Amino acid sequence: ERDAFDTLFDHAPDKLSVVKKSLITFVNKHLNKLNLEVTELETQFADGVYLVLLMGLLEDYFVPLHHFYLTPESFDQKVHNVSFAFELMLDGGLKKPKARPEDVVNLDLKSTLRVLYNLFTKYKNVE
Amino acid sequence: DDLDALLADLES
Repeated sequence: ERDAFDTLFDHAPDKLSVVKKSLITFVNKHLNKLNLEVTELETQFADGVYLVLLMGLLEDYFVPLHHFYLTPESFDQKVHNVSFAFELMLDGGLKKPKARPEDVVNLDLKSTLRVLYNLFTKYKNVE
Repeated sequence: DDLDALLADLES
C-alpha cells in the first residue's frame, strides 16, 4: 500500500533531509541515555542492535543483552535483531511496521524511516 | 497534502 514516504522518495527528495534530522533527534533523545549516538540513519540501524535497545528505552528498561546479538556475526543474526525489535513493537501495542526486517539490514532507508516514524507517532511525548 | 502533514508532524 502506497503512503507519504513513497511521495517523499519519488517526488520530493528535497524534504528528505528534514525528515532525517528530526528522526535523528528523536532517536538520539533516547539513545543518548545509554551514551549512544546516531548520525546516519541508514547504516547505524542495520545491526538491529540500536533498534532493539531503543525499544527498551521507549518502554523505560534495559533489554537483556542475551536476548539478542550485540555483535551480529552474519546477515541472519542481523535479521533476527530487527525482527526481535519488531516483536517488541507489537508488545508495546503499536501497529506492525509495513517493512520487511531484511530491508532494514539491507540498508533500505525508506523502510528504516517508516519504522522509525511509527515509533515517533506513539512515543512523541516520552521524555 | 499527506506528505505535508508528515513533515509538520516531525517539525513539532
